[PDB]
Amino acid sequence: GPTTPVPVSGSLEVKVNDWGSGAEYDVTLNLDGQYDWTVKVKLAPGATVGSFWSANKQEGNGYVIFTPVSWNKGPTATFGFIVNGPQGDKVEEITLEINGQVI
Repeated sequence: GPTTPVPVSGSLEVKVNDWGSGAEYDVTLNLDGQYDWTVKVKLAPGATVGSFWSANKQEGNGYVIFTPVSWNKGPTATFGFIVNGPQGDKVEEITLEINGQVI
């Protein structure tokens, strides 16, 4: 992988399960308090988020963003999103950015 920055305020564990028609992308975040954690996820060449939860999903044209809903902003917030496109990989990459802080 290319040069990746290191997190310095929070934790994040992502999981993924692809079934062809779509792919799952869990994102468990761990914070020591109430921080606005926005997870940006670039989608594959023609991929788009279809199902997500525990976080507000956004769409940056080919990507998507996840933020703490009304109860997922405390010191821990786990959310997930499912993209739809080609079979195998449907998300360019998943980066974590809390109100500007990359984690």
